[PDB]
Amino acid sequence: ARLVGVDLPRDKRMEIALTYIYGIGRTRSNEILAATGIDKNMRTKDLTDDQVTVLRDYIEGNLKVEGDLRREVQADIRRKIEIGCYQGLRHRRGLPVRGQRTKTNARTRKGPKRTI
Amino acid sequence: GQKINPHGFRLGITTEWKSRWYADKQYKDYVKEDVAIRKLLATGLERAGIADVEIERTRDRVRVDIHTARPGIVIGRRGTEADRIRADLEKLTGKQVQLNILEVKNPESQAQLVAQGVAEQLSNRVAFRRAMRKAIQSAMRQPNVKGIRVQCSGRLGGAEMSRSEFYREGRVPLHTLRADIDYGLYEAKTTFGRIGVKVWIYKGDIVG
Amino acid sequence: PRKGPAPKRPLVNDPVYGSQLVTQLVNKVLLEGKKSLAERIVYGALEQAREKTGTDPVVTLKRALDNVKPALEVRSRRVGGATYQVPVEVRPDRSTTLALRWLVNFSRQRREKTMVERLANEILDASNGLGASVKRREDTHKMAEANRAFAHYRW
Amino acid sequence: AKKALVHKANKKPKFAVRAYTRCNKCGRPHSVYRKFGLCRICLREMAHAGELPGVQKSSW
Amino acid sequence: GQKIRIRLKAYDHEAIDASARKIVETVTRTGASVVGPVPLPTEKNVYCVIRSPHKYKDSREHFEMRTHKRLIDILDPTPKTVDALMRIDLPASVDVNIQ
Amino acid sequence: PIQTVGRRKEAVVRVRLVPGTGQFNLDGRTLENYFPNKVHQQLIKAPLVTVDRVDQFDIYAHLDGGGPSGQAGALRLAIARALILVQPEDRPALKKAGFLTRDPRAIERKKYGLKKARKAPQYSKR
RNA sequence: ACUCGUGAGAGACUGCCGGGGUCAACUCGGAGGAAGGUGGGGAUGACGUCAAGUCAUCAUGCCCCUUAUGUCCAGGGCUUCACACAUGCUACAAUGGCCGGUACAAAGGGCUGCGAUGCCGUGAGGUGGAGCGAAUCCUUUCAAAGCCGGUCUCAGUUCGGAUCGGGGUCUGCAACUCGACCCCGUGAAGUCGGAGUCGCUAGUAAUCGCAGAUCAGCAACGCUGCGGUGAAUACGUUCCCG
Ligand SMILES: [Mg+2]
Ligand SMILES: [Mg+2]
Ligand SMILES: [Mg+2]
Ligand SMILES: [Mg+2]
Ligand SMILES: [Mg+2]
Ligand SMILES: [Mg+2]
Ligand SMILES: [Mg+2]
Ligand SMILES: [Mg+2]
Ligand SMILES: [Mg+2]
Ligand SMILES: [Mg+2]
Ligand SMILES: [Mg+2]
Ligand SMILES: [Mg+2]
Ligand SMILES: [Mg+2]
Ligand SMILES: [Mg+2]
Ligand SMILES: [Mg+2]
Ligand SMILES: [Mg+2]
Ligand SMILES: [Mg+2]
Ligand SMILES: [Mg+2]
Ligand SMILES: [Mg+2]
Ligand SMILES: [Mg+2]
Ligand SMILES: [Mg+2]
Ligand SMILES: [Mg+2]
Ligand SMILES: [Mg+2]
Ligand SMILES: [Zn+2]
Repeated sequence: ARLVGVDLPRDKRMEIALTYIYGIGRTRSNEILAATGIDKNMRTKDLTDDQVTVLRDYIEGNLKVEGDLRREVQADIRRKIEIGCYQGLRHRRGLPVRGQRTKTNARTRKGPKRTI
Repeated sequence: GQKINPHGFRLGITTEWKSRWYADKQYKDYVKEDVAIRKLLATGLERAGIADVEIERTRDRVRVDIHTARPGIVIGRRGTEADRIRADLEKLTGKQVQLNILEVKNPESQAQLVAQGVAEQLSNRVAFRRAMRKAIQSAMRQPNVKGIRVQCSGRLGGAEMSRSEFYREGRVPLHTLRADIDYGLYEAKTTFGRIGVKVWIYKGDIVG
Repeated sequence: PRKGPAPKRPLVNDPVYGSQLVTQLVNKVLLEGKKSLAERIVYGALEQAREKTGTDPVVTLKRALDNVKPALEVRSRRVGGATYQVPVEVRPDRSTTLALRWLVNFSRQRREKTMVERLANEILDASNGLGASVKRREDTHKMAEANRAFAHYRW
Repeated sequence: AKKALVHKANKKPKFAVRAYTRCNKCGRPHSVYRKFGLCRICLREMAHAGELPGVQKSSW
Repeated sequence: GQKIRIRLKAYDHEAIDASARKIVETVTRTGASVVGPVPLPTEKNVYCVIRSPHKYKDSREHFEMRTHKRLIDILDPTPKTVDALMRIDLPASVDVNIQ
Repeated sequence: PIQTVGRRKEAVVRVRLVPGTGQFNLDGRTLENYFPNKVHQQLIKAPLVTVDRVDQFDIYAHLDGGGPSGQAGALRLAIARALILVQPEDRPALKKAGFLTRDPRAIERKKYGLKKARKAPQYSKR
């Protein structure tokens, strides 16, 4: 289906369909599903528009999802990297914050491995 | 490393503890006071070789046992050294302490005494050859003891290299846990440095 | 192994049916030693195999064992700086172990979307002659009659 | 174990966070056991000498 | 009916049994009924420290703490019985908990 | 009153035999609900069928120590020895089956320098 | 009347038989017996080698500083990082992840410490604090895999969890470098793997938990031990290493 510009799965459970939205994960999917009262095991084929609309209203009223989240996170990054703190420098030079073993780990932050 | 301490190995069967008491609350202080008083005894008393030190403690009372070849200098005819030892004990505040002095029946059959004698001989002028000849012959003079080994390591004669030499005579079953092994060691002083002396004493076996 | 022939464990018979071949099969299909789940998988696969074939499970298993049990095997040896393959006959116990164990380790590797069904369907394929077990039998025989001429070493 | 370091650790620090063990015989800041207050080397030598009441070889 | 737990709880088998025999004899000529030294789970402490400093840690040794504990459940706590009980002098091996 | 104890790798059990029906009670529940595994069910019904005295002995068992297979083998041995104690004439038959002799294997000593039991860490000569 | 636990004693000594054996050691088979031919595992390292490792556990000859290379805090760094090697953990997905229901362990720590019941928190934890110097009180009735029910139909996935940001707790005088834990979003990489190479022959391999400990927190997937489910094969020394 379609919800908040996101193509809902052809045939998947709503607990995963809602997680496919950027601002919702597994825990909040379960929480919102329990709050609305809809069964978590129902297939996609049986969705109806009114529940989709009311869930959309609920989620937009109580949470921020997708492009707005993009803008808040990126604006925070640009701000606190402009103020020049240690996390700001870590984002500048592309290395993780938590002071983990940058010895050999953090190749996630390093991207692909290039041999010198 | 080559060999573990025979005393530790056979400590569970043939030999007995020198210090016996029970503590769970303040056992760290019990053991630290024990080691402190043993260090001060070792430092102060060097003229007379302390063969064994034994303590048993209940509640506050503690009774120290000192085994020495001769008690003449360990305790004076008037008690000057005993008074000094009691003064040291009360300075470390060992509360009420009672001391016992026991003289060994055969000074040449105990590991610590012969080790100290050989260490003194090596320290002053005596060569290791004659020193060990005298020690071994005095050892085998006693009928009860059977097997003897003595070992020394370090700079012998002032040479710029390390000699590890030992003499064996008799039967000393290290591997036999039944064997009655008496272990002793001491660090002798010398102008060129320090040399270690290691001795094992076999005296019969026990059945049961 | 140098000192002599080691004693063999007295493996217990399967009490559900009466064939210890099932016991050896579950022992082979053991994954990190979880026998309860392993044997329930084995029994479910055998039940669905019964439903698919409409015949006796023990008869089908015996037929598959007969079809994919070997008689000759190939061993490697290096002589004079060169390695060669020599064939030697195998005992029937060894043969049964190899047959069932190749059956299971090939059932591990299909794409039938679920291996509990893969087990039964490889059993069926070994029974009817279309399985990975029988194609390995063809390959191993091809290698055997390809190198029968090295039997003069007799090692 | 520098004796000045040992004595400085011995005095009561300005904060309770500055206290460690520093084995009494040798002042070893690492490899310590609390119930005895001794480090590995001191514990081993005392156990082998038989001066600590109880520690002995175990096998089972 | 009053029960007082006499605990003979220490390390060593020989001395703890000496103390148990002495307590049993005291009860015997004192005139009290006692079950005796019932078996109890002995505490077994294992500590592992490395036998050599500066690496070489593949070879080690273990140490053991056998904490031997005995229970002496006395019945009919006669005042003369308890008086003799705390007037007995015991070796340093065994510790008594009069509870 | 006849008593028995099973000894399989630090697992201890105590079962009491009754000459009544063949009903099994494991800590207040039958074998069909307690530990629902057919291998266990069959290894527990095995001694009575092999002695051919089926459905003649009630058992009341207590379980302690070890884990699932340990307890199963422990009660296994428990009834194995109880049947001989109440009827020694089948002792040759059971020992020929290999069934009166207990299997005394357990978790072995965990060795210093080893990850667990007897396994050694990864080894490289480079 | 049994385990439960811990004392004493008994029980494996080729004890007995047949055959080979120099009538000698010894071996195979056989009965009894729990074990059969050192029943299983540990502690237990002969003379010596590598001038092997340790003057930063300790002790020490020589040389060197002594107004400094000594002491104390005017904070910081031991954890920095374009890259490699070594040993682990978690996986790469269905013998699975997740959700609900559900049964079995051993041993061990606790004084300026363990910490119940109760209330508030998603949860770190906060208030309060019984019982304990300890078979008793706390470490939950010590469980996890184990059994039943439901989903996923094989996707870079309901696998997989890092990275970064937003919000708190805990130790502490004070968490930026440079802690841990709790909550959210974050969704990159990778589909059993190159020659070569490791460990394992019975509770073993393989897999799933707990605990000693240093400590005030904590890089705790570690060392050590305590457990749980539990295999396969050995045709024999021709080849490789000792
Ligand atoms: Mg501290
Ligand atoms: Mg230390
Ligand atoms: Mg055990
Ligand atoms: Mg284990
Ligand atoms: Mg290691
Ligand atoms: Mg040697
Ligand atoms: Mg050297
Ligand atoms: Mg230096
Ligand atoms: Mg020195
Ligand atoms: Mg110096
Ligand atoms: Mg630093
Ligand atoms: Mg540092
Ligand atoms: Mg290496
Ligand atoms: Mg996972
Ligand atoms: Mg559950
Ligand atoms: Mg439960
Ligand atoms: Mg709550
Ligand atoms: Mg994930
Ligand atoms: Mg991949
Ligand atoms: Mg795939
Ligand atoms: Mg290869
Ligand atoms: Mg794991
Ligand atoms: Mg700690
Ligand atoms: Zn120390």
